[PDB]
Amino acid sequence: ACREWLGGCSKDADCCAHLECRKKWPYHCVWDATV
Repeated sequence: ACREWLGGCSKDADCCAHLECRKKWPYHCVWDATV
């Protein structure tokens, strides 16, 4: 359905959830910052 931690974010919101989009290509979802 969506990408999880270290998947492939297309949105900085969280792709799946509780995440953010890495600004480093290739963009993968990481745990926001210090969540």
